[PDB]
Formats: sequence, structure tokens, C-alpha cells
Amino acid sequence: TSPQLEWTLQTLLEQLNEDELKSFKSLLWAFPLEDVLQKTPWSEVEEADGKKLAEILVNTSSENWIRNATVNILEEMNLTELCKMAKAEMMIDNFHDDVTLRNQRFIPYTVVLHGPAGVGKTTLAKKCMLDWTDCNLSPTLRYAFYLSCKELSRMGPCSFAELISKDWPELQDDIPSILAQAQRILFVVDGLDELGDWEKKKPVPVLLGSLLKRKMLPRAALLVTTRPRALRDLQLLAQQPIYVRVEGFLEEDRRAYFLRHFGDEDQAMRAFELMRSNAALFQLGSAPAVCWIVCTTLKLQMEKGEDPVPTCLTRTGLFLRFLCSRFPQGAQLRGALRTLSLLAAQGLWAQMSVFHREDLERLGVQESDLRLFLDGDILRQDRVSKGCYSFIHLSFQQFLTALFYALEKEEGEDRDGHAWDIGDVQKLLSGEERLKNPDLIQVGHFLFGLANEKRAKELEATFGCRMSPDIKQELLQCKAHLHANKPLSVTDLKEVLGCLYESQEEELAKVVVAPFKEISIHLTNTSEVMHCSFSLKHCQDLQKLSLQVAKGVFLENYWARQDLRSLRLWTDFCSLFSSNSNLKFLEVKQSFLSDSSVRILCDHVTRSTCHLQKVEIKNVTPDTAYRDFCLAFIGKKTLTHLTLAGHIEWERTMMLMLCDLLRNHKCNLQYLRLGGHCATPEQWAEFFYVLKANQSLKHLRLSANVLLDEGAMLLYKTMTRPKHFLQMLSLENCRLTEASCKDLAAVLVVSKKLTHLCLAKNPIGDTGVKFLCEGLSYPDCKLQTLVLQQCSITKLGCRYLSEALQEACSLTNLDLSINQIARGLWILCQALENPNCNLKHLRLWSCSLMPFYCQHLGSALLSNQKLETLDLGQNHLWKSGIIKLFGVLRQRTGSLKILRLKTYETNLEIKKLLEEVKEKNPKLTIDCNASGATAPPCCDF
Amino acid sequence: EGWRNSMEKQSLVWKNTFWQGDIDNFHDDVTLRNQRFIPFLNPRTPRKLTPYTVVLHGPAGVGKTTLAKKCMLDWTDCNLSPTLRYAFYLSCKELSRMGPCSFAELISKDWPELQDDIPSILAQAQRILFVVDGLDELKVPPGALIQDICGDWEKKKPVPVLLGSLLKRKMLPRAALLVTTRPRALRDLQLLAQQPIYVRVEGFLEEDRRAYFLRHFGDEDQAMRAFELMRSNAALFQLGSAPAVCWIVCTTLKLQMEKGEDPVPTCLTRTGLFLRFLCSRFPQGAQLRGALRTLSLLAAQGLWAQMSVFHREDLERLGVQESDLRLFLDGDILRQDRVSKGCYSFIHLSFQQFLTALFYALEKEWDIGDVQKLLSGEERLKNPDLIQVGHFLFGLANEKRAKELEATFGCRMSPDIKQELLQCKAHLHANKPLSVTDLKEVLGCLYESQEEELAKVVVAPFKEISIHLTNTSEVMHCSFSLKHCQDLQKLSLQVAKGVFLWARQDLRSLRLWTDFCSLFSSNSNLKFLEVKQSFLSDSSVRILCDHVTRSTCHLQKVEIKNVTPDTAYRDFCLAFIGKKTLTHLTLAGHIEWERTMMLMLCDLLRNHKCNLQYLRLGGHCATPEQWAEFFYVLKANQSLKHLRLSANVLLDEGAMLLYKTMTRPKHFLQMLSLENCRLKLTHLCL
Amino acid sequence: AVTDHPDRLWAWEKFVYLDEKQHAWLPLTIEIKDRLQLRVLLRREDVVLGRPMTPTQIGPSLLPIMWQLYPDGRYRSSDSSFWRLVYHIKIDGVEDMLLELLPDD
Amino acid sequence: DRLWAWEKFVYLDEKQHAWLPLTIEIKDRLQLRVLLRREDVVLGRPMTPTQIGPSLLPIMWQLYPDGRYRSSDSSFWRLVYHIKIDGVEDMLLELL
Amino acid sequence: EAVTDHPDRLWAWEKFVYLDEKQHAWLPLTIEIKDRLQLRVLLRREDVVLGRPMTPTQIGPSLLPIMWQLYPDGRYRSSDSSFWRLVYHIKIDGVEDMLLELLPDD
Amino acid sequence: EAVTDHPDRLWAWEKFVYLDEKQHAWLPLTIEIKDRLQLRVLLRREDVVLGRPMTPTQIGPSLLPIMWQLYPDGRYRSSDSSFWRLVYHIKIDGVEDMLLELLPD
Repeated sequence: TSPQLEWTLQTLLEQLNEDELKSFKSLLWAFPLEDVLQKTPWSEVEEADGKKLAEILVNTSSENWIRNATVNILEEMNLTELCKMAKAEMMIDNFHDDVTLRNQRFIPYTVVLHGPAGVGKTTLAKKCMLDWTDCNLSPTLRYAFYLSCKELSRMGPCSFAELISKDWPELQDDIPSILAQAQRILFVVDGLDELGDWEKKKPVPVLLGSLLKRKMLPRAALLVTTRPRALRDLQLLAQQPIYVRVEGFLEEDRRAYFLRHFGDEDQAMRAFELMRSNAALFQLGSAPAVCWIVCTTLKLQMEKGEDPVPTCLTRTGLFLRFLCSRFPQGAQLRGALRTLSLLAAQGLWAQMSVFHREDLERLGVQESDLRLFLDGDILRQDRVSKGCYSFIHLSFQQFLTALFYALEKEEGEDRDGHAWDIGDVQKLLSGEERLKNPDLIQVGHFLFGLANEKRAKELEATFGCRMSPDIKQELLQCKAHLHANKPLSVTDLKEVLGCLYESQEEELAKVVVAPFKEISIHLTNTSEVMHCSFSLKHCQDLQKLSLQVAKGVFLENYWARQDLRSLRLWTDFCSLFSSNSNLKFLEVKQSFLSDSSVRILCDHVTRSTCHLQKVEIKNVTPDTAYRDFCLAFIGKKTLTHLTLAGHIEWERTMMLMLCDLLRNHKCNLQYLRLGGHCATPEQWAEFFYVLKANQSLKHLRLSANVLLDEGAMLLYKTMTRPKHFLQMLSLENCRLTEASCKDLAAVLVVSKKLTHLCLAKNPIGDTGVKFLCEGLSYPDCKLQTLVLQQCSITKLGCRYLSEALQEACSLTNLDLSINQIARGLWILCQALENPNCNLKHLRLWSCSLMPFYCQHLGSALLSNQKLETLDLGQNHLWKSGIIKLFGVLRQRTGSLKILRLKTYETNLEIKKLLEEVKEKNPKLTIDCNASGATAPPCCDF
Repeated sequence: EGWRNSMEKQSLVWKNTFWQGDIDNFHDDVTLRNQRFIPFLNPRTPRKLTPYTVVLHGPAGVGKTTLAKKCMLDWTDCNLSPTLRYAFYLSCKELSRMGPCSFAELISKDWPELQDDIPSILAQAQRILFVVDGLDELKVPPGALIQDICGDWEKKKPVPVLLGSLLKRKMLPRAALLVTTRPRALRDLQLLAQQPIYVRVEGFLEEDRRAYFLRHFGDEDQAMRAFELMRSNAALFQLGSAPAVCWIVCTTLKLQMEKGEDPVPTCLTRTGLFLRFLCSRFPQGAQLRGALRTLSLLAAQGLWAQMSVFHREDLERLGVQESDLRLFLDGDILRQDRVSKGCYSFIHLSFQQFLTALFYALEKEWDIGDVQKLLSGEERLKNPDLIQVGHFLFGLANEKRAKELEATFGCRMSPDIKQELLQCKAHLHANKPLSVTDLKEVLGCLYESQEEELAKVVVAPFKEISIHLTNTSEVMHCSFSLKHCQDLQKLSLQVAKGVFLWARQDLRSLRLWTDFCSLFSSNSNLKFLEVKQSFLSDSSVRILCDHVTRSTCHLQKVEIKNVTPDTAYRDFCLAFIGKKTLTHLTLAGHIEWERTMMLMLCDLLRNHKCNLQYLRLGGHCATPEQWAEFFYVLKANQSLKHLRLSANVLLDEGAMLLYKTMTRPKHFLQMLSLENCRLKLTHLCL
Repeated sequence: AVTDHPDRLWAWEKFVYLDEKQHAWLPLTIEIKDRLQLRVLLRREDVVLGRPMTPTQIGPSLLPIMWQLYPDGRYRSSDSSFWRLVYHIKIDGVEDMLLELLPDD
Repeated sequence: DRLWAWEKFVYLDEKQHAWLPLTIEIKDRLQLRVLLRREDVVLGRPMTPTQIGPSLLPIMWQLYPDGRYRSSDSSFWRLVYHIKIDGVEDMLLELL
Repeated sequence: EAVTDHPDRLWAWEKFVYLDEKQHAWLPLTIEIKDRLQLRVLLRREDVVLGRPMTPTQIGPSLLPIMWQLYPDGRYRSSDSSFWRLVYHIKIDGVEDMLLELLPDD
Repeated sequence: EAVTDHPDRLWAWEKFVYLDEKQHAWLPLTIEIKDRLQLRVLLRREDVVLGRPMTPTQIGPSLLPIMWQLYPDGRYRSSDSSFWRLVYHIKIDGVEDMLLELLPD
């Protein structure tokens, strides 16, 4: 498998907002799908977020299909900026041993190790080699050789036998004998990213490429260590390799390291708690060096009797304190600090992790300063290959890079004798540079963190340097990254909020969060809640909001202090609803809440400074949330919509609340939906009795609720009364049959207010259709809309419908789909020919029609005078049907305005016919892309 | 212009781009569907200087040559562009025979008129399109494609050298290349090609098969009936991705239905379907025995040497007469390729395999191996195409089919086929998890045979089995075959999602499940059962429990793991009360304790007929009161000896009650464990 | 004559059963002729609901704790015996049900 | 005077004449009705209490003043009526 | 004697019969009216048998709400959207008692 | 002291205010309940300014009726057709008070 493609596909998709992602899924579905994808259930695709969707595509579809599917879709959606990005890329002991022991077991064979820096891959390889030496491994390993790109990048051309025997001269006499047993040799290549005859002299790159290609000693064993950045080349070089991933320390090992370093249980546990309180700093604690830095700093502060709480609040404070605590007092080494910053910047830009004495000389780094640089633990000298140096850890290098950019620039520095490999602020903050070099993202956060004033003051006082004051403006000059004029995706919002929190200056947040108009949030831990609370309180024009809480934020229902901190932060966070008086739409979905949090949220929602106008709840746990929400939303003057869905059982308390919500006299509701509610016929009877008093409700949906047809008959017998007030009504998927249709016909004939209806997903049957049609025939019928999508109707039902329509009815809208009318299609065509028809719209999406029947539709369309829209999809009339329909309709200019069907625009004759029809009927719009596999829903009807 | 006019006449043969007899040319959509993935057919493609190579790969019979023809035709039209447009097409079928010559002479063999201008056309390399078709049908010595690579197109070299030059892009590097192959030969191109792009051809999908059925039959009722018949047999359904197989099935079923015979038996097994097809392609009383012998021998020859296309000389070597060729062609057995004269081939791969098997069965009176070689694992791994001949050979073992064939063609079947099949019986024993796939293969073979004696003899010695259902056909196979086992002692069952979800389909599924569950009641020696990671339904679970509760089952050790829906645990716990032989019982899963389940557990441990000697639980959540009642009832039990409550939420009061119970003298337990509870007697752990 | 038989029956209170739809059933009388002749007549009546008495509180009794229906029209109780349905008819809205005990082999 | 259970649903009196319970009626939680008949039936071995298993009726009955009966479980019963039909005696009791 | 625990709900099982979240019964004794906007209701604890649960139609119109509920800050929200304040909650002679008031609409 | 006179009829003018044929303002001060069938209410006569007549729709549902009637033999008729009884009507220190009662059907 190739981890590269999955990573590239994931990062692109996460830049899409909610609106664009929905279109992307629909457009992909219309794309020619490979046979494997179709087996997937469409429900899962809808619920999958950005990250999962990439996982689904990579695990089932061919590589080439993914590349062309992504590029084509983005180009059509007109996201030009993303298209360019896509095309460019698509073109101490007892612990390390504990980790390595389990790591080693996951492993001619080609093995590749990859992981983040500082996780200890070199220790793993050296442990394997030592085990070979100590006979710990199998005896089959008789010889092993060590090759390091850290050193081999400089040595000149020579023979492979000499190359490998350079460090062991005594073995050259035995090199031929050793290589006569290629099956007993192990080769290790360490640090690739830092970069046939064994007795033939050749260049080192050629030798390395040949060995990696197995052109020399093919039957040996290879083991490669590299960072994910350089993993691309091994794909073009290696043949059928296997990839292994390393992880490093865990929480338990971090605790153990802290216990070892501190010694005292109290100090160690206090420090560990203070560190873990910060999720972002905790994650970077996997690398041992970061834990070393944290322990040293906190211990030094504790021994001096200082408060450590501010230190761990954000990364930049911690690193800044450590750096301030590693140089002598009174020196004011301005020059040394500038030199170190420049060196780190150069190193980061060039993607190099090691430097030789020559490199330090090239930059004018006096070797005397190396004493301070080393004894302070900023640089670490390698003790294996002399003449090498490296930085303590990657994050420290990034921090020094940021310090370079915020440092004041001197006049004429462009006149230096070297062309430095340093960019500028705008280039640093550009997205293409981020994708090309993923190691600048962290420099971004650190730079934001250094925009504070107090930190600059302290740094200048301790060292005596001078700080550039234009950073506050340079950061905002890249404000176009934020002023996209569209709601930002979840990941972008997380990044922006994190940076703003790092800044710790509200004046920087105000100018940035002022123009937000819509927001989506996905909380996963406490730190995210704290960031959102700190930043979003300044919004004033916010108008929509979608919330979601992941498991683990709130502790399971029964630790008390751990939940108390979360409760406090939640209470602080829930002040958006009460303060902002422009918010006008909310939504909550798939949240693992707890009773106390729900109660706090409702307390804040019940105040009189909130002006909500729509609400939605979906799949929330526990199950008291629905009852509490129904209680809280009683009497809301502004509320005019409300939705509830999930799996519930009608406890008597819920029935009380859900009847009182309609009994009230302040009620202003105008639309109410219910889902997954199971109850006995008595409760339903009393509910429908309560409905009789309401004088504001207009819609009513009951999707996924069980009526058992007894609630349905009770409902109909309630509606036959002369003073009901409902107008719309929908009984989608309520376990209906033909038994109740007679009462429905009675309602239709007697009613005087009903003017819409819907019965999707119900096999009522042709007998039910017959009963309804008997109902429609009465002169005084007022129903104007009717929906019978996917109701298992046959040609007898079609005949009944045509017989009903043949009279002067009032129906104008009719929607049929899934259920098929092909054989009886001529019957409905005859009905359309009748002058008494008054239909304006008609939908026949996926009705299994054959091209032979196009004649009837053509004649009817040429004859009718009132039809104004027809919808055909998923039919087999694509070629012959197109030809015949276009030929027939070329004769007359009918009233039809919108016609939808699926076509291929690659045919010349079809194009000519379409052009002729359009020229003779310029007022007719024809949709040629009906391939969409999403049916017209019932939301409008 | 003048060149195009001459080419337009040749465009007529390539314009037969739809299946012979297709109704309204259904292949148009299928061909045009995949045209979106070819680089040099996209004007949007960046105009770089790198030349590309496109490699088409897909199983046999999916029709890739048709897509290549469509690409050539599209290229010929050539919407006005400054560059010129020329197209040429080389087939590997005739390359393996041609002698040494230059590339210009090689490409001018079929274009004598343009020969004098061919050098000029070659000079304008940019305006050239090359199609190399049939890389799996190339016969060359080993490594001959990497010898003395030549760069000049007018220098005379051996044909393999010319190929190694062109594919490796050492000569005419600026032209466009299209290589077609089957998956067998996907290894050479990894070496020869530089920067390749792979395109996959898959042929008809389900909806396309439905459309083909509707267009062929004409009447909706018959078409849907036949489609359901086909979809019944999943294995025969998969071969429905090739148009030729669908054509065969439709012709056979339509002809049968027209005369009024029962069509259900025909689609019950592949071999029956093909035998019915074959029996109706010659006039009755024709005495074609010699013809059938020759055809069987020819099919065997072809499949053994891995050759799929025969020339007239190859048919001559076997003495096939022009009459025999006419009878085969008119009967839709051989198809004469239209483009390159002198090439024939069988209607599909599967028909060739079946005819080969007929050679093995037929009685005796060339490079063809023996039965032991045919069934040898090494030969199978070397040449995977010989697998299907095994199933066809098994199917032909039936006596009724042999009698039908004998009465039809007057041939004679060798009576030793049964014994020869049985001799290889030893190869099948695996008695391990590897037996899963081997068990599937053996069950498929036996179900093909349709004779109970063979199954009886074959499956006698089994002791341990594993089953992994994924569709209805597997359940049918298992029910038909396993019933004869008598020494079975262990059984592990697993059902995959999708077997259970339309009323007719649900009825069929329930009936087949009811037939399958009869194993437990009829077989007595069975003593160990296990179910894990299954997706069941209420009715199936109830049927299983009803069969387990009977008085013949003698189970002793039962395990349940990760079953859905959650009611299954309740039902299984209810059904296991009083089964004296039961001694061990385990339950694992995630579910909340309902009052009813609490009552069931209490009763299960309270009954005086209980004889359990061990019990383990896991993943259960309840309040302290329910645990208190559970432990209070447990005091009344005097048979249970071992207990383990690992990985359960529990409560502090429940843990305290358990601790008190352990030290209480009355309690008869000997070992206990309350692992992972939010933290007589010989062993104890908390 | 009722065709839809109940799917489950649980003992909620001494001499009170709740069905799958939570309608209280009451056993009227137990008729016994000998050890092998036992039958009980059940009737449907809406009665006030108390608290669910635990099994320890119900105490020993002849009848089983709960019932369950298996295909082929037979009833299996938690005590491992099979009950055969005799008749189930509806008269003026009141439903009568009689069950018989099959002596297990 | 007293009734001793010899077999399931079989009771022997002070004179060792068998009494066979016939029916058990429940009207309300506190209303339990049982009818007793005296008829000589072939007796088997004494079913020890464990063999009898759970049962609603008590194991022993003893006469109590006020037309009442005391059971082995300390519960009390009331005698409703007692007649003789065709030589067969009948006894009906109701729970208290 | 002051009490530091409060009920988190009060359903209306029957008119003048409320059951808290632990299925204990509260009974209202008297209703006080001082003026139009001041109403103070007195609840008492007592154990009594429960009949069938009267349904909302049978309950009919009333001055008291159908269900209270505790909200942070120590205020109850009735079912008519009005807030009720807690006055006092003491124990005397082993008898629980509570007093609640109707705050002016905000 | 007890007073023989009493309003013949009472009508509700505002929220928790009534008027008699004399148009005296009678108001409710306390309500005492012992059970559903036992309900008591207290009335007092005070002088206050009357606003616009709050029509019954605005008054909203209440435990007290919209109209109270008086009949001999201690019989009072309400708007909802229920019956009430008078216990005492006295005047002390210048304040006039009246007590009502509810009688079970």
C-alpha cells in the first residue's frame, strides 16, 4: 500500500466547507463508478466526514480512477485555487528497550520504517543489529552491514566491497567469502531523507540506487529508515516492499519518565498533571526530547519557588522560558542569538537535519560559540561519526526560525556574499508552500505566539535584541486567507482559533472574527472548548451554528473534579446564545452529552435575549435530552420550526410535555416533525385530540414513526370534523396498507382545509389507489398536491389514476417514482390528451420505461396545452428515445418549459436535433444531465 | 485528404463496433463510459513533451479490443488541429511468425499503396498512433526482447528486437502507444515500460445485464423471470460480466421457454446449462462423433499450451476438414475474426474449458497430461486456467448426464472416471483453518456432481470443519453436502453481512436456513459449537434455538461472540435452561441488562436441573440492585464451580457483595475473578 | 377467534402478566386432573400497575416466570416445558385464552 | 383435623383417607380459592419434600377455631362449606 | 429543620397529587393570594395509595402547572414558561414541607 | 357579626376580582383544599379601582369559575354547573367576609 496517496487525498478534502462537500459527493456519484464502489451503502457515504471519505475511496478504487475523478470534479465546481494545488501534486534505559521489543515483532524481504522525528527509529535499527551480534536473533543472520546517508553523502566513487569494508579493514580478506552467502546478510540504510559486482568501482549514488533496486546481492535483507516526507522515492525504487510504522512513548511511559526525572512522587505527579492539562503540548510529548525539556524547565522553576501555571498555558511560553534559562547572565549575546536564528532558518528552509563543521564555517559561526551552544544543550554533538552536529529537536528549530522572522532586519543585508535560502512572510504563510514543505505549519503558530508584547519585552530585557513592530500588520496582510467570503471548513476554523489563542491578544482576534456569518464546530477535548470560548465571544453578525460533541469530552454518568472543570468551561462557552441577539438558526447532532450539560444549555436558551427561529435535534444521548428540550421551548415567541429525531419510547412524562407544547396559548409554531417515536394507541389518541385546539400549526411530519394503521384511522376520524385546521400532512413510512384508505377518501371528500398530502414509502396497493381515486372524483375536492413516491403501484393503479384525472379535477401536481408505469404509460398519455386535464407538473423519475413508448409521450406533449414541467430519469430511452422524442417535439412549440432527461453530448446527430429544437423553441429549457441519483424529496410538498 | 479517403473504405469493418446481432447497439454506452480516463484523448491534458504509454488490462471476454477500435476511430476523425493525424495497428498474433525486416517494411505490409510515402509519414512522428494488441499471445524465446536494441526504423532486425525497441521507446519516441493484455502477462510490462498508466476494463455491470435481458427477450415478464433464474446462481452470475456468457444464457433460456419446457432445472448448475446449450446446435441424427472427438482434442491442445487463437495451419495439423470447420462456424462454436483473416477462437474461455473436460471423460480407443497431473497443486499454481476444468470434470461424472450425451451423440463414457476422481481424495484433507477455502472448493465440486454416493464416500472422515457464509449459494452447498457426516465433533460458524436483509426473497432465505439448521438435530456426535461475528434476524435466531432445544442434540461446550441483533443473547440464554449435557457456557458482547435478561440469568442459575460447571461473561452493564439480586440467587446454586466476570461495568456495591459472597461459607464456588470492574475457594482475584 | 397470538409474557406482579404490547393479562383459574393434566385459562383486562416485584418477592409458584413462542405454534416457558395452545376467541371485546401442558419426553 | 401431603396434589388426613385437590381459583391478590375432594386412590411412595418442588399450596393443614385452617407456612384459611355427594365428600377453602 | 436536598421533578399523577423523581408523593395544602401578581403555593409530603393516573383531559384546567423542574441558580421552571422561586424547605415533627412563589414575568 | 344579606349573583370583572349585582368588589384571599370533593375558598369585600373588563379569554383557565349563583337552602350554582355552600358571612371591625365550600355529587 502507498501511504502517500491517502495523505494527499485527505488534506485536500478537509479544505471543503459543508456546502461544497455535499455537492462533491453528489457529483462523484454521478461519475462512472467502479463496480466495487456501488456495493457500498449510500447511507454511509452521506454520514462520512472529510477524513473518512478519503479512506473509503482509497480502500476500494483503483489509483488512476481516483486521480482523474478528483481533478475533474474540482474543475467543474470552479474551485480554481484547489485545482492548481491538486494538479501540481497529482502530476533512560528500560523504556526505549520496552518500546523496541514490541516494535521489532511487527517486521528477499524489503522493510521500510517511517515515523515522525524523535520517535526513535535509529535506536530500533541499532537494537536489531546488536541482537544480531549477541546471537539473540536467529542464527541464520551471520553477517550484517551498517550504511548511513549521514556520512556516505560525501565519500567519492569506489567499489561496494571497499565501501562496506572501509570501517572494518580486517574483513576485506573475508568480504568475498561473506558475500558468497548473500542469503545470510542483512543491510540497513539509516536516514534516507538526510542523503552488480561488489568489486566494481562506481559512484556512491549509483551503488545505493542499485542496491535499493536489488541489482547487487539481490537475496539479502534490507531495512530503511526515513521520514514520511521522503517516502515518495522508495515507491519508484523499491519492488514490492512492506511498510512499518513507529509510534514512540505513550502516556504510561511519559508518566514513568517524569517519575524517573523528578524522583519525588509529589513533584513528578504535579508536573505531569500540569503538562497534561494542555492537549497540544501533551501530544508533542511522545518524543523523549520534548519530555526532557518540559521536565528540566518545570523542575528548575519549582526549585526556585516560582508559579508554573502560566508556563504550561501555551507552547511558546514554555520554550521561551527554557531558552531564556540556558545562557549566562549579563552577557547580552545579541550577535550569538542572531547567528543561531539565521542558522536554524537556513536549516529549516533547506530541509536538512544535520550539519558538518564545514557548513558551520560557511556561515561564519565562530567555533568558540559552539561551547555555549553545546553546553547549553541547544546543539548535540554526535559521538559515533565525529564532525557532525544537530539540533536538540525539531520544535526547537521551528521556534528559532520564528524568532528569526520576528527579529529586526538590518539595512543592506541583501548585500551579503551569499544568496541565502530564506523566503519571506507572505511566502511562509502561503498554502502552496505549506503543502510543499509541511514543516512550516508549526512555525506559523509560533510566529503568532511571538506577536504578544509582554514576551517581546521580556526577551529584549533578558538578551537585549530589538524586535520588529510590523508583525501585527504583516500577519493581517495575509488576511485574505480568512476573508474567503464563505464559511470556513471545520479544520480551517480549528487552525485559526488555535493561532488566535496562541496570540493571547484580544485586539488581534477582534479584527479577524468580525465578519463571520456561519460556523460549524466539532469538539473533541477540553482545549478546543477553551479556544472557542476565548475567541468567539466577539462575534456580532453570526447567524447560523451547527454543534457536535465527541465522546470522551464529558465523563460517563455515575473524577468529580475532572468533570467539574469541563462543566465550568461548558458554562463559559454557552454564553454565545444568550449574548448574541442575531443568531437565528441552531442544530445539534450526534452528541454524547450528560444531563448536567443539557440542563445548563437549556437554562441559557430559555432567557429573553435569545431570538431563535429554527431548531433541530438528531441522535442525542442520553434520552432525557428530548424531554428537557421539549420543556424548554414552550412559549418561545420567536420559534416557528422544530424537529426531533432518534430512538425514543413515549414515557408518560414525554407525552405530557409534548401535548402541553401545543396546548399553550403563547404558541407560535408553524412546522413540527417527529421521528422514531413508539407509543400506544391511547397516547396517540390523546395527542390527536390535543391537536384539535391548536390554531397555528400548518405542517406535520411523522417520518419513521409507527402508526400500526390504528393511529392513522384515529387521525382520519379526527379530521372528518368540520373545524380542523391542518393544511399539509405527511405520513412518510408509517406501516400503512389499503385498510385505512377508505377513511382517507372520506376525509378528502368532506374536508375543507386540507390542500396537500404525502404517502411516500408505503405499499398501500392498487386497492388503496382505487379508494383514493373514488375519493377524488367528487366535485368539491380541494386537494391540489399529491405524492405517491415508492408506493408499489401497478398498471391497475395507473388506469385508476387516468380515470380519475379524466374529469375536471383540481389536481395540478403529481409525483411518481420508483413505482413503474411503463405498460400503462399510454393510458396516462391518453389522459393527458383529454382537454379536461389541469396538471402542470409530473415526475416519472426511474419508472423503467422502454424506447418503444416515446411515441405516446411525444404526441401528448404536442397536444396538451397546460403541462409545464416533466421529469424523466433512469430510463432506457437514452439513445433511441432521445432521437424519437426530439424528432417529434420538433414539430410544435408546446407550453412545456422545463424537461429533464439523461443524455450523452458526444453524439453529433443528437446535438443537431437538440440545436434545431432549441432554435425553434427558445423558451424551452432542457436538462441534459438527469444522471443524478438523488430523488426529489418531500420537503417542498 | 487522399489518404483519408482510402482509409474511409477500411472504416466499414471497424464500424462493426457492436456485438453481432445487438439490439439497438447497447455497447455504445459501455465503450463510451471508459473514454474519460485516456490521457491523449483529453484536450484539457497539459501539452508536455513527455510521451505516454497506456496499458489496458482486464479478464478474458470483457472486450477491450472494441475500446481500442473506438479510440482509433475517434483519433481518425481528428477535430481540426495544426498537427497531422495518422493511425496504424499491429497485432502480436502475426508478429510471432514474421521473419526479419525493417520497421517501414513491417508497417507497410498491409498498406502497399502508401509504401513509397511511408518514410515521409514516419518522419512526422508526432502525427502517429500505435496500437499493439494481444501481448499475452506473443511467442518468443526467453529474454529476446532485451537484445541488440535498434534506434533506426529502416534498419532490418529480428521482430523481437523491433518490439523491444518500440515498447521500450528507443525508436519513434514521440508516437502514442496503446498495449492490451490480460492479467497473466502483467509482469513483463513492469520491466519494459517506462512511466506507464493502467486502465481497467470491467464490462457489463448489473444494470447493464438487466438492460441486455430486456432488449433480448422483448417481453417484460419472461425477461424478469429469466433474470431471477440467472441471479439465483451467484457463481454463474459472476460470469455474466462478459457479454458472450449473457448471450449464451439468454439464447438457451429463450429457446427453452418458447417450446414450453420447464426452465428452472437448467440454471441449477453450470454444467447442465452448457450441456443443454451444446445439445441444440446441430441437427438431430447427424452422426458427428468424429467431429466431437476432434473438437475436444483441439480444445485440450489449446488450453494445455496456453494458446487461445489458432491459424488454419494449426487446424490442419489435427486433420480438421473444411466441412467440420463449416459445421462448427454455423453452430456458433468458432468465431472467425473479421480484422485479420486466418484467425479463429472459441466463443469464450469457459466453453473451451468445458470442451476440454469432455476430452478427459470420453473413452479412449499429443501434449496432454494425465488426471493426476491435472489435479496436481503445482500445475494449478503454474497455470490457473486449469481450475475450472476440475469443476466441469466433476459435473460430468453424473450418470444421467452421461446417458443423455450417449443417447444424443452415440458416444461412450469411460466408467473409471469415478474411481480416478476418488483416488485424488487424499489431497483434500486440511483439518485446519486452511480448510475454509479448500472446504469451499470441495463442496462446490460435490454440489456440481449431484450424486450422493460420491459425497458419501468423500466426506466420511471429516472431524473438524469451519464455515464462513457469504451468500445463499454457500448455504445451499453446505446443506446439500455436510448432512452425510457422522464423525463430526467440532463446528465453528460465521455469517457475513448481506445474507439476511423482497418477501419472496425473505421466504427463500428462511426456508434455506431452516434446511441448514437440521444438522444439529440429526447429527448426534456433535459436541462443540461456536458462533462469532454474525448478522442474523429474529426469525433465524428463533429457528436456531428451536433446533438446539431438541432432545437429540448432545452439546457440551458452547460459545457466543459479537452477535447481532442484541436480542440474540436473551434468546440463547432462554433456550439453554435444562440442557443437562451442557457444562460450559460463555457469552460476550455489548448490551445493557434489561429486567427480562436479569430474570433469565436468575432462573438459569436457579433451576434444579442445571448442571453447569463453568460460566464466563463480559461487556454487561447494570445497576447495583440487579447485581445484588444476581449474587443472592447464585447462593442457591450448588453445581457451578468456576466463574469469571471479566470486563463488566459492575458497581461498587456489587463488588462488595461479591467479596462477601466469596468469604461466605455457604457459597460453593472454587475460583472467582472480577476483572476490570472499574477498579472450595482455592483461587481468587479482583 | 383471534389469529394473532402474543409473542411474550412476563410476570410483573403476583398473578399479573404483561404482554409485548404491555397489556395486563390475568390467570383466572388453574384446573388440574392429575400430574400430567394441567391447564390454565388467561384473560385480558386493564388493571392498575404497581411496582415490579422482584423474583424473591413473588416467591415459589406453580406457573412459570415468562413465556415465549416458537414456530410451529408452541409455547416454551422458562422452566423448559412446552405449552400447547387450546383456543383463543374474542367475545364482545373480551379475549379468552387456554393453554395446556405437554408432558415433556 | 390435619392433612399431610403424601404425593403431589394428594393429602392424607388423620384417618389416612386421600384428599385430591381439583382446582385452584384466583380472584384477587388476597383471594385464593381451592377445592378438596376425598376419594380413595392407589398410593405410592412418600414423595420427599425436595421431589415435590415449588408449589402454591402448603404441605400441611391443621384445624383452627372459628372455622379456619392453619397451614404449615403459618398462613390461615377459612372453610366455606362441606357436603357429601353420592358418598364422596367435598371441602372448599379460601385464603385469608 | 433546614433541608439541603430538593426534588428535580414533579409529575402530576392525579389532580392534587405530585410524585417527585423518587416516586414519593407530595400533596398541596393551601394556596395564598396577596395580589394579582403574587401567588404562593404550599406543598406537603405524605404517603398515600395511588389510583389510576388521571390523563391530561381528565385533569382539566388548573392554577398549578403540570410539571416543575430544577434549574441552576436554584429556580424552578413550570410547564407554562414561568419561573418559580424557592422560599423555604424545612422538617418539623418528621414531616416534610415546602413553599414556592410565582416570580413576575420578565 | 353575622349578616343575613348576600350577593344574589357574582361576575368576574378582572383577574381575581368579582362583582355582584350591587357591584361591590369581592376578591379571593386564600384557598384551602382537603381533597378533590372538599374545596374551600375565602372572599373579602374591599374598595379598589376597576379597570377595563378583562374578557374571559384573557383571564385564562382557573380553578375558580366565571360566575357564581346563590339559591335558598344553602345552594350555590356556578358557571360550570357545580354546587357550592356558604359556611359563614360575618362583618368584624368593618370588613365583610364570606366562605364557600364544595359539595360532592
